[PDB]
Amino acid sequence: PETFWIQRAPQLPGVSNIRTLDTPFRKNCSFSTPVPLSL
Amino acid sequence: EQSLRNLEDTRMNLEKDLAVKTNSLFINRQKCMTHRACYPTVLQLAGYQ
Amino acid sequence: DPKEAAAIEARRNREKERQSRFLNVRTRVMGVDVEALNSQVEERKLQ
Amino acid sequence: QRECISVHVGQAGVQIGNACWELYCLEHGIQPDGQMPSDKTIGGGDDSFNTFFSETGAGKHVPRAVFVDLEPTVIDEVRTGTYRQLFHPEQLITGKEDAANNYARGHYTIGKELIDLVLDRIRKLADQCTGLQGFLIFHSFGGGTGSGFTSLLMERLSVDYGKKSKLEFSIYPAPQVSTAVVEPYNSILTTHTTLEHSDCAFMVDNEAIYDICRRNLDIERPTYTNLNRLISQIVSSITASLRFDGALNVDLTEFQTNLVPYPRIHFPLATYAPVISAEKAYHEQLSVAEITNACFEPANQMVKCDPRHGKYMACCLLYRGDVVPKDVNAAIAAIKTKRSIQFVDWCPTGFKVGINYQPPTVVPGDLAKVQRAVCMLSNTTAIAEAWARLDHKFDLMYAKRAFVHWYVGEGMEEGEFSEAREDMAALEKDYEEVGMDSVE
Amino acid sequence: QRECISVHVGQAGVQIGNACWELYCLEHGIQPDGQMPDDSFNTFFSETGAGKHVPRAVFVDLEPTVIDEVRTGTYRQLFHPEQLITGKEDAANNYARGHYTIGKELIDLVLDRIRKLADQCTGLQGFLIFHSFGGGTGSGFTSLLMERLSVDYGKKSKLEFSIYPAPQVSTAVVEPYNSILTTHTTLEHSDCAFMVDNEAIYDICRRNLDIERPTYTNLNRLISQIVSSITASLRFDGALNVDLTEFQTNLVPYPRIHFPLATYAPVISAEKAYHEQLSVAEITNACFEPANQMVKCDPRHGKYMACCLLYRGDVVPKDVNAAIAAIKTKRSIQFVDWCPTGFKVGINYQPPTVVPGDLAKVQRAVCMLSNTTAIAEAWARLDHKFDLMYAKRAFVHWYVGEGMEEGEFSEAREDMAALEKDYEEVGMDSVE
Amino acid sequence: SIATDNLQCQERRQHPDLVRDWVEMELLKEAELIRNIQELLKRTIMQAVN
Amino acid sequence: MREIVHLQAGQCGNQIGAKFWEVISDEHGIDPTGTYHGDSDLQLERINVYYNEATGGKYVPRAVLVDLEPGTMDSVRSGPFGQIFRPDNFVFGQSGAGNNWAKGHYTEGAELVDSVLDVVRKEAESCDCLQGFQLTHSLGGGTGSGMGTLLISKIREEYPDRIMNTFSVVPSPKVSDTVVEPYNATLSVHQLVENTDETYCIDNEALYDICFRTLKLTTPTYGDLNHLVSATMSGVTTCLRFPGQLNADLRKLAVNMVPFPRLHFFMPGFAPLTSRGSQQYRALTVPELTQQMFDAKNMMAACDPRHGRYLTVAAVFRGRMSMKEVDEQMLNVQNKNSSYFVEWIPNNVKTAVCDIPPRGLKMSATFIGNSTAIQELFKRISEQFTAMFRRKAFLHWYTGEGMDEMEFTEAESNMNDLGNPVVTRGAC
Amino acid sequence: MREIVHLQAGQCGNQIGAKFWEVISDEHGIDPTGTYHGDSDLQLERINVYYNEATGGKYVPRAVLVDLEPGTMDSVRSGPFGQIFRPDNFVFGQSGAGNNWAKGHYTEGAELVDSVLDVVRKEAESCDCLQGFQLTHSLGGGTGSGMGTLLISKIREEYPDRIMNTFSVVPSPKVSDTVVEPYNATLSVHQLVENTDETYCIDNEALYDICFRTLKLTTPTYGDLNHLVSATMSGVTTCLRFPGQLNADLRKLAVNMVPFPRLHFFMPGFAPLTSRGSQQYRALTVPELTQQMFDAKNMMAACDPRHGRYLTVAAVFRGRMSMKEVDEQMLNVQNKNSSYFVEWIPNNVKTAVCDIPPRGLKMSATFIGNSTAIQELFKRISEQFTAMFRRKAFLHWYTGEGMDEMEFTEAESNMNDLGNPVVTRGAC
Ligand SMILES: Nc1nc2c(ncn2[C@@H]2O[C@H](COP(=O)(O)OP(=O)(O)OP(=O)(O)O)[C@@H](O)[C@H]2O)c(=O)[nH]1
Ligand SMILES: Nc1nc2c(ncn2[C@@H]2O[C@H](COP(=O)(O)OP(=O)(O)OP(=O)(O)O)[C@@H](O)[C@H]2O)c(=O)[nH]1
Ligand SMILES: Nc1nc2c(ncn2[C@@H]2O[C@H](COP(=O)(O)OP(=O)(O)O)[C@@H](O)[C@H]2O)c(=O)[nH]1
Ligand SMILES: Nc1nc2c(ncn2[C@@H]2O[C@H](COP(=O)(O)OP(=O)(O)O)[C@@H](O)[C@H]2O)c(=O)[nH]1
Repeated sequence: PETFWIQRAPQLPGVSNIRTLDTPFRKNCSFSTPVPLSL
Repeated sequence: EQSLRNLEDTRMNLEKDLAVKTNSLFINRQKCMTHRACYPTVLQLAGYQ
Repeated sequence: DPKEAAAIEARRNREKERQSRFLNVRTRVMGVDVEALNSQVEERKLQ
Repeated sequence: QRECISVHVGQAGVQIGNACWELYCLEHGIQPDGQMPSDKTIGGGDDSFNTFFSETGAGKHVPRAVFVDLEPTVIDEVRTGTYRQLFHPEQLITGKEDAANNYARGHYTIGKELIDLVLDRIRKLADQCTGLQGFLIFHSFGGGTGSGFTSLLMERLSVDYGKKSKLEFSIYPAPQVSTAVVEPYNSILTTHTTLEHSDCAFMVDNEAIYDICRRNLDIERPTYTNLNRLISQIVSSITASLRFDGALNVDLTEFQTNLVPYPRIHFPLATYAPVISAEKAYHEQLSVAEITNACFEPANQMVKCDPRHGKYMACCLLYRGDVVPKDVNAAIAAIKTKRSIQFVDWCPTGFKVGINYQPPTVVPGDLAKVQRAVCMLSNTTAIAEAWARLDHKFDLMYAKRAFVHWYVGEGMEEGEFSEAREDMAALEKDYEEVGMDSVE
Repeated sequence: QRECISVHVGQAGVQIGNACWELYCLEHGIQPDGQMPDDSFNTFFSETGAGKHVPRAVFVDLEPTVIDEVRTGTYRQLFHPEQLITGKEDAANNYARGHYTIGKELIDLVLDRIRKLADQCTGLQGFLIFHSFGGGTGSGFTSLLMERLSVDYGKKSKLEFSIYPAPQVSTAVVEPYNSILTTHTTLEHSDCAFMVDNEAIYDICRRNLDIERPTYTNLNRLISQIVSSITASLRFDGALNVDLTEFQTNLVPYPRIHFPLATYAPVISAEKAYHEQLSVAEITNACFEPANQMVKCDPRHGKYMACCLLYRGDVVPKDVNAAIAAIKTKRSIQFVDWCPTGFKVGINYQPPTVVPGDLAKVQRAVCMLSNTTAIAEAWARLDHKFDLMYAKRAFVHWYVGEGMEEGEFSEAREDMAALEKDYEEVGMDSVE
Repeated sequence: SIATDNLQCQERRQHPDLVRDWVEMELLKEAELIRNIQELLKRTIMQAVN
Repeated sequence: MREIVHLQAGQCGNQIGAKFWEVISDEHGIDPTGTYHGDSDLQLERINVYYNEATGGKYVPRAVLVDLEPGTMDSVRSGPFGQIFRPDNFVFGQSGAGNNWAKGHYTEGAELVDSVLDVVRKEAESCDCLQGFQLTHSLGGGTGSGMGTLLISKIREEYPDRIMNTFSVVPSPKVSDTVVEPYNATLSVHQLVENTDETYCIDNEALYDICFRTLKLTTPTYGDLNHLVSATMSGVTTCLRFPGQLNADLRKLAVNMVPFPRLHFFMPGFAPLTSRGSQQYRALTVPELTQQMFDAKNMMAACDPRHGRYLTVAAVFRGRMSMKEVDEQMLNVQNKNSSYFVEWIPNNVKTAVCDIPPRGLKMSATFIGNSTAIQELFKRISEQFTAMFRRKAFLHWYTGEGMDEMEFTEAESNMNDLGNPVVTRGAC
Repeated sequence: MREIVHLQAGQCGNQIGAKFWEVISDEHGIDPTGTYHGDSDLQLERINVYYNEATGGKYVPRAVLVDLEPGTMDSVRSGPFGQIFRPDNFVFGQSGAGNNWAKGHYTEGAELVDSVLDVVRKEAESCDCLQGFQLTHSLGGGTGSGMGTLLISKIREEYPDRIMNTFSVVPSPKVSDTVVEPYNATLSVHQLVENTDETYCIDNEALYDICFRTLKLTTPTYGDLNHLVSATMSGVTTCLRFPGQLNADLRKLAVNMVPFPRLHFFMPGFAPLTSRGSQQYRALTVPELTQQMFDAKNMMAACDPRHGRYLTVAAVFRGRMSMKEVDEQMLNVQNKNSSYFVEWIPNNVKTAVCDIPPRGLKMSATFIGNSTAIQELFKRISEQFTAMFRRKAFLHWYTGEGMDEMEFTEAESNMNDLGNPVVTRGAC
């Protein structure tokens, strides 16, 4: 669905890291990700 | 027996097309995206701004 | 004589896969040689 | 990190979970054999499957779920059909003798050959989760498995994981039409045993989905496939902010902090937005105000209980897709200015907004492509009439002790019916005491 | 120089041995002839200055048959024609016959061969004895053997992997008698009796490996994979390594409490493997679950006195450190108070080998040697049966005949009593 | 370099794959845009040094 | 040289301060990667107020980034100016806010506050003289209320002579994003009162009203709502960052605006604002600035100054301007509106002027107002708290985390004991 | 000319000192073959501390490698810097320690210390002026604690006027790789109290925590911990190996951290440590070094120094740096942290500076802390020792090797008699 969010997605406040390409609204919990529990 | 050989030809070229499609994934995915991933960023294209 | 002088070499090599396999966190933890495992299924099915 | 463990009890629970996991696999991209075809290179990216799927050696996303039934063939459909390679061979748990619409067989005699196995699988699933957010328990208030073994699961999981949250998604028996003669018995018994053990119990009545499938979906002959697919869409909406990101990331503890005003009152009504069948997407604008009003309309509820005969306590709106903050606050203002929607005088701010940027990806089937949806969980006291109809049926059957010999001779003592009825009546009395307005 | 004589005694022994020496042979690439098609093999294989690697073991059965198959098998040129000692008359399920009659005609040749194989060892670490508790030779001979070895090889370890009688199935009727009269042989003539039990392995194979119809081969391979982890640090290199003496120091709390229980972790079947991560956490947790233990006994009905996690594969200290922490925070696993630190860790590098059979190729794996008090259960069930017969004086005639006074029988029960009392009072919480 | 290598690589495929998809024309547009950047920057540096 | 330690708690505070750092790095010429590329030497003259110098000519913002949900830190790190903050300063915990003041104040919030204070002590003792602290949060909800007020208390106890500005987003009457906004606001205002020196109440009602009536946006969202708050954040701290005539820093605003220690709740405003259609019709001058500052359409709280007398007003102008216009317009406002100002403070309007305007703009001005009209903001929260508290609604988890009824009663009593002074000073 | 004989005992001590020899050889410019391939004369200026000259310019390390098992010798000889040691210094036995202090101290350990003493006597007599000895060992286990303390004792009465530095890996409460480790630790600390001159207590947990919250390494290995130990060793021996202003060798570190002859157990720290993704955010200077040293996260012992008072603190810097910038920071920590430093020792911080920094960096600084908080290790080991000793758990393996009850009792009592003064000086 083409939305206002998906247009302004790399500038929105509550958007995580866009590592993939189709949806910028995926979840990229890689920075948080405490160092003992990380791959 | 004619039906069996007809399905058999279908299986033949189905495996043909599957190998074709897999090598297309190999050339699109493994080569081009990995060579693309070293693209320089906005500041470097601006010229170290 | 070259044996003990090759035992060191042996270790060095066996200690050149650790700094690779182990290094990759997604291998040290979840590790499965799909190939070998796949064979075991096909073999068990033949059995 | 945000994991939730789903366990499905009974035939109703297993087929609901089948329709749920099909939607989960299409929402996250995992193919039926448990393989993501979009991370082979430029992987190490997405983590949104981590609340539903684990990750194993051969790139496989095993679901975090336990399917349990006391009787086979409903799991054998899963183990034979298109999802045999998705689920783990031991997570799917079967008995060998049916509970047979008997709470006594589901809780006292045939539950003990499988409760330790189910608890072992749940223990290993919770062990392979860093921070567990909740259990999602999919069952019914009808059959013997989905009543008795569900209640046994509530008892053992309250013993082992008493801090953790337990959300229930349960099929209520019909006030009018029904499908069995012991549904009131099992329903009252497991209502009594799960009131003190469910943190938030969502109720889904069958002919309400029948009516909204007849009206909104234009399907004159619907099927349990469509019913559990709509239930799947509702639960995909409720578990959406711990999957993707939005302006108002709203969690399960947020849901528990806004729905329930008191510990006993934990039964909300779920509604969904666009039940459109693609002959109706050419004519409805499906704006935020329209999808907000369709939730509060007393015809798209999934429990046959009119909210006009009740007072809303608090509601969480869960918006999904192209939703603007000005549109949602305009819709909420319109809802508050509307008079037919009554709110309790001891809750001025009775709304919680959650906004997610990930619109629903559809299953090929009934529901249409929409840029907007909202799941509206309202805690209302209008569920008391839905309680009261099965109380009338239960009293009408227990007046002269029909069907009691099965329950008694299987192993359950006689006083359970009396205490279930008494605790149910006390719960209703609590609903009226809370719903009356303040005069002091 | 880390040598380890392997005295396999009895049908059970020769058969558990077959599997053991097969895993051994493949592990250290050595063809069934004895010719490698660097020194990681001296622990079990001796080199006959020509490339021929003869096994360091002594297969012994008071009857032929069992061993004769190995002499006319594929592993026929590997074993030395003398290492495989065989008698000419079975011990007929009788501790007496195998300890005071037919065994007193083979013990001498066995001890000679053991010295011949204990002289070519620069530093014998310990002896590994694989016997059954419910047979003539298994009980009688092992009794005689271990007694004579005590007076001789005294300052050398004497580990004992045994098949304690089953807690329901059982294959013999005189089983209880033999198993109770072999108590004063694994209590005061052994250094760590690892007791296993077929019934349990059947379940471990019927629920984790999917082999619905386990035979004795699909069972010995597992006992062999376990013995390999307890003998790998003394073979292949690794990180935090741990030898025989070390395992004992950090497992046997007091002198008369050496009855550890074994539990291998990755017991999956190439098919259920794909649907599992198979990581150090999981492998650690498994070993600490009742339905995986190798002796029908619930470790929840007792307090852990110690535990030896011997990991092997691609495990890093970081992972063991973590898995141990999670197990040190589980209300179930309850440890004694007199053992604060209760986890001896061992991390080797060589991953488990695969002998065309069942268990899959696992990159990481773990064997646990814990001294739980939940072994009193097994030691109690058998005694119940032994007492249920030594009251009606059944079968006692055979024993008297083959040379043995009632006293023996009676005394034996009393000893197991002390043992049971001990392994039941060394856990009960302290009063002061 | 990335655009040229990707275009030369994607020029060959098997017979039932090689099409003028939604990849070829974006690669060509990227190459053209890179070129126009190149001569515009050459001209701008010339005016700058003048 | 003086410097300010910036703190941001909650999703609201994190996003608002993220836009604030975006705004102020635009002002100071700092690129996303942290280095400097600007045009004037008057930008690095006072860059050591918000940016710690690193190796290689890099400027890392001095900010402590606190939240209890481990997704808002991720969003801040992945935002526009995400690769500019210290990774060590991203302090968080894998837990839940649960929009609960008790869960933010007596739980894992108190288990995280020690690590947060360690980071704060690093950035506060990497100094020579620290002017104070600048915490951004939302009162309605968790983290920003719980962690925010707990951090407020411990930082005030540790450093007792430094200025402290808290930008608090306070719950809104007509629409509420969370149910327990009155509970959280009532429990948070009690800690706000007798700790902080300058509290700025920003309301979403007034933010959306500036978006609609003044700016005429089509789809206003949280980026623009936080942009409007970053307006006044930049406007207040400009005299100690850029030169001016008649400078006034944080303490010199606080002295002139806080007549009594209980009264420090302000209503911010920024007023060179106009819609894109009305942009070409403007006549940008100081009288137009005062006209937009002193109306009740630009002030960023849902409190009408027509319902209360102005105690103190401060005007921090930013541009090359005549001081004659500024002095005469601030006199003219006071003279033309006589009943809207208190009599016992003669000439209750303060003036500051900085020379350098915000980049791309000729001339700006920020407004701060301590008024009687901060009545309604605490009052509506008090009746909503009383309504939800008479019937014990949404409180069993509040007492399950370790509170008591008497703390709630004390919070309501202190809300009323804040309301009564601003009752009485509004009536001579 | 001064020099240090390096003893390494046990598996742990062997890989720890193997990493030490690697880091110091690649500091001083010696290749794996043993020749000098460097760039400055200062590398050869003080090479006669750790390297004995041999023929052809082939420097051999002055190390004695001691173990009771011949597998760790094979590992070290197969190491990267493995073909550099003398093979006669590879002293070992065809036996087993068994993780038994009694079997390391009253047995074949004492049968093999004759050869160990022969080699250390020849390496300590092919000299003209000896500084002392540097032994690396694990406090919990055998060999390094079993034969290690015996080696400490006999070399102590053979050389009573030379400094003895024992880098000991203290046990851990949360995760322990061995079971009889409190027995080994208590028995070994009994000799470590009144034999050596410097003790460096380096727990594994603190190294693991530095690898997580400071270095942010998802793969902390044994080599990564041993390198953190080795950097501290180089930091404490660097001033006699390289020139600088305010040099300080082992003896004038000792006279300043040892106020009373029993309070010589330290908690070390090396602190230009930073992650790969956060290195380029840093501002590595003397203040950042000072904060990184004095934080309670870069300690290499598992004791929080906020629970006790700092008796003495040494800071040995390496690099070209100002002197006022070091002195004012060493002042500022003492003046600001007033309750964490002992009052009766005024200015209890010693400053040492060397010019030559470690490779790949410009400024480093190692930390020596004589803290009151080291009582936590000894009380905790005593608690576990009492828990295992009140029931004679795992004690037959010691009484068989030849000990008896009152030696265990006397070791426990001497641990309490060490805990008592480090209690009295913690509260004056
Ligand atoms: N969505 C959905 N609901 C179902 C399904 N099957 C049954 N139900 C509902 O569940 C109620 C009774 O089914 P169950 O509670 O699952 O009965 P059961 O658990 O199989 O008990 P047994 O018949 O004894 O095995 C009926 O009133 C149905 O409305 C299903 O397959 N899908
Ligand atoms: N894996 C495996 N285990 C076996 C095999 N044969 C016997 N066992 C075990 O050994 C037990 C019986 O061994 P014993 O009764 O002691 O046989 P024995 O040692 O030859 O003694 P005798 O009967 O007197 O000849 C059985 O219960 C099995 O558990 C085998 O071939 N493979
Ligand atoms: N100005 C502004 N306000 C916001 C933004 N995001 C959220 N808010 C406000 O924050 C309030 C709720 O935040 P809260 O629940 O306290 O977040 P939490 O502190 O992380 O729990 C809502 O009422 C929103 O109006 C933003 O980006 N800008
Ligand atoms: N820093 C560091 N510590 C180690 C290393 N190797 C082992 N250790 C620690 O040493 C402890 C056990 O060593 P120990 O049993 O005493 O070895 P032993 O002296 O040969 O008996 C373990 O808990 C490890 O944490 C190493 O290479 N570096």
